[PDB]
Amino acid sequence: KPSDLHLQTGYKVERHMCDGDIVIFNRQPTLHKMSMMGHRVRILPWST
Amino acid sequence: KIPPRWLNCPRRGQPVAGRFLPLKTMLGPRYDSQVAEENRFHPSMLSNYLKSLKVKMGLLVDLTNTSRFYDRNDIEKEGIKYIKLQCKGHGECPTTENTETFIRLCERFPELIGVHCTHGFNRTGFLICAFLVEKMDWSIEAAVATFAQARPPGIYKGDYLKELFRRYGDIEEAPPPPLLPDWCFEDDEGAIFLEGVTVKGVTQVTTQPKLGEVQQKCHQFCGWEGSGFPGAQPVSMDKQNIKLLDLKPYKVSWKADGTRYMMLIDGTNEVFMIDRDNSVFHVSNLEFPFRKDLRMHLSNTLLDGEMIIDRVNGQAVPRYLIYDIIKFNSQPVGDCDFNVRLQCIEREIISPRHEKMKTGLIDKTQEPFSVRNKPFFDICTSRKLLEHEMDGLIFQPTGKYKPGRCDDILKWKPPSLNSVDFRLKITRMGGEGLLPQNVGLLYVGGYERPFAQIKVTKELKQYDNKIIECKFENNSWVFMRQRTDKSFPNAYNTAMAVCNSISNPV
Amino acid sequence: EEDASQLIFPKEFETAETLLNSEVHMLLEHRKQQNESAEDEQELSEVFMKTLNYTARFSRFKNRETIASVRSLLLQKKLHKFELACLANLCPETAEESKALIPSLEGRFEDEELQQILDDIQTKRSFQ
Amino acid sequence: MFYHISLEHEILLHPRYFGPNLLNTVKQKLFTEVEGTCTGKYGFVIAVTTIDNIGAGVIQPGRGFVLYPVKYKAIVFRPFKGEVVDAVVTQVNKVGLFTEIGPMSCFISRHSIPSEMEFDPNSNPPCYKTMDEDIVIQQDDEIRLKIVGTRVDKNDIFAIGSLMDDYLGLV
Ligand SMILES: *O[C@H]1[C@@H](O)[C@H](n2cnc3c(=O)[nH]c(N)nc32)O[C@@H]1COP(=O)(O)OP(=O)(O)OP(=O)(O)O
Repeated sequence: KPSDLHLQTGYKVERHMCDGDIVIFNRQPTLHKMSMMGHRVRILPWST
Repeated sequence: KIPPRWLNCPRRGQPVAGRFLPLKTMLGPRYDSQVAEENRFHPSMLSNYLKSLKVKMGLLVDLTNTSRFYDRNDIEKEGIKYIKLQCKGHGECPTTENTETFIRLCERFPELIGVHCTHGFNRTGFLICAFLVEKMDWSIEAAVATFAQARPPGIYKGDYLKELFRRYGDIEEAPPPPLLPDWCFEDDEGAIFLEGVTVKGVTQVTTQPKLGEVQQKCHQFCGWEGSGFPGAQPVSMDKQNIKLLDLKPYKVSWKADGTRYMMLIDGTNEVFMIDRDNSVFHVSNLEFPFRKDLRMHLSNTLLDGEMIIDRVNGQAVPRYLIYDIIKFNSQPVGDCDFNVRLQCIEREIISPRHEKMKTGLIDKTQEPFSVRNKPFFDICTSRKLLEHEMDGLIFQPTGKYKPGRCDDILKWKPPSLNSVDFRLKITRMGGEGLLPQNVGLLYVGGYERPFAQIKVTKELKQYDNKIIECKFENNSWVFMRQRTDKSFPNAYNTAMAVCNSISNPV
Repeated sequence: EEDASQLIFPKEFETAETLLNSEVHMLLEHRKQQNESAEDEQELSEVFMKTLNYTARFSRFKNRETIASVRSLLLQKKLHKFELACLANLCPETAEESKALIPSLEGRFEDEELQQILDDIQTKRSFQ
Repeated sequence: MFYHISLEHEILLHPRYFGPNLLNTVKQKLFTEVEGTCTGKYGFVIAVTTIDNIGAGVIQPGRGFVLYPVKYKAIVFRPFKGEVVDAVVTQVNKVGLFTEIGPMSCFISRHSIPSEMEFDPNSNPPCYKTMDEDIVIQQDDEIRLKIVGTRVDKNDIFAIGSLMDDYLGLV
């Protein structure tokens, strides 16, 4: 119901990630520390 | 098929066997547009009566098979377990399975156990008596008699008693259903006449034969199809609206803050007042002589207006301002022009009484209150009215009289004093932000969260989880008086309507 | 496991320093006066009110100088804090009663010295 | 016995409640949380005398609130087994005796009350009295009871008094 959809300071909202969010990107043989690095999210249409 | 009722019953009975508290169903504040001080029973009032007596209520058993009455969270937030026990419908009694479920539940949770159905008599009493006979080894006679004496009427369905005695005693010894309150088997078709003053010759009409007749005649005179008060209802004003007020040569009058009352003049001593709550009051010594025959008296006449309190220093004098007339001697004057009806008031009501007021045949110091008419003016002079005491302006179109809501009767009344009804649960913060920081939360109708907050004071803790009249001023809700028998707030829609008025006033 | 008749206290109540009823009354009334000032602070606990009025009813030393004198006269005596406080609070009048209400005083002091101390108590008791 | 001790308690302050004055918020928090409480090991926490030391604020990893270990002088009380204590009588019952020691309810059963002090409901206040009518223990009296022992419980150390030994009863 729309009644319990208010927001006051203190609530958490698990929102879908948008542009500018930080993610960890890695491949499998993490032989060194550059095989697992942080990127910024950009939302592009296709599924890759 | 056939009806139940809710308004006149007691909120609770006496505890049974020191364990069970029989109750009628609490209602949510979602219904506060339908009920008020006298007939509002609300979960906070229950938990609060218990807190004031330092009593915990353990488990509350709901037998109504519905969730439209109140919010179970209002009970569960106080540490009281809530159980909705579905019972057999179709008017039948709780089955042996229902009784076993009730017994299994209640043998778990000194603290009371609240049991309620829509009314708190038949299902509640049946289950309580079954528990007494099985769990507490009572005799069924003792259980039935004790519930009848604790809950004031008690069980009143004959088949209920017959089944109780069949299960736990001798069915041939089952008592007949008790004679019900003759006075309560009656709301099938306010007690104070004027607030703050005591008025002679005015006594409320509760006599069942004549009450319905007076209400019926008012209905038929107004052409009112629905049930309830048939008088015209002015509405809020706030928009680009004063030009609408000068569209159908509306007349203006100052609005004194008074009590709406239609007056039906049906005969010699038949003078009656009807308020917005359809309550009827008989007035004795008010005389309305026929204009043509000063000896004869008026019949089939309906008026409309307010009862106002005038102050002649040292004492308050009641006054009845007649600001419209609906019917006169069965002539539909209400269908005529508003000026025609104003002249009808002046010439056919005030003047015939005022002739005998100078003859000594009518003594104004004998009559219950002063009867006058409300002056009306054009809007050109309303502007001067903005340049006895008025809390605003009324704005009346010149068309024919219309019952019910009139979108075209505009109320323009200085506000700056807009209270709201508010359930005050004081909560001291403990948890995430554990601070002293104990703030009083105000609640409204059909709205689960608090509607606002109020600053806690020494005085305010007195009425906690109670109902507490709170004016709005200085960007804060300010307590003014406790609504000592209303249970919790006004509906959220009503509260939002009030706030819409305060922020966009007229 | 614990026993106040033989000073059998838990290890937590080893550094426990006792207080007199008049001391508690004075300090809690000072706290109440602090609560009277320094606004935007709510009322204290029900425990606070109950303890304050309870020790106000049973107060025996009406002066803080009396408190200091009793504390100085008893602190120089070879007593435990518990025995000292219990003697200064119950205030017996016969040495037999002193040994009966507190059975841990058996042989700590001579009964004539104990009666002298009890007479000093009755001398320093602020009467009403 | 009324005790003046030092106690250690940890306060959780969230960043919304820092304010310009941070330590006064902690002092109000401590006066709020522990005043009027009761613990099984330290008894009735009557009041906090003087907040002595404020520890270093350890920011919990992942959590937002800071944690303050606080040492404070405090006035407390603890009932003890065998301690003779003055009390106020609140109710005289045919089963026992409801008395009060500060905020503590003390229940003295009649079975541990000597045969001289019989119960009487026929008096306008139901009371404890002898056949000599000399020792009259009724409501709102000043009596003494030797604590048999106390039911140490969650936020409760309600005690059981004794009248069996000598010099016990009305003052
Ligand atoms: O989930 C609710 C609700 O969706 C449904 N319900 C109730 N009234 C209506 C209605 O008028 N129209 C529709 N489409 N659906 C409705 O009933 C569900 C709950 O049933 P209840 O048991 O609460 O019905 P209840 O016992 O309250 O009726 P009553 O005994 O008060 O008369």
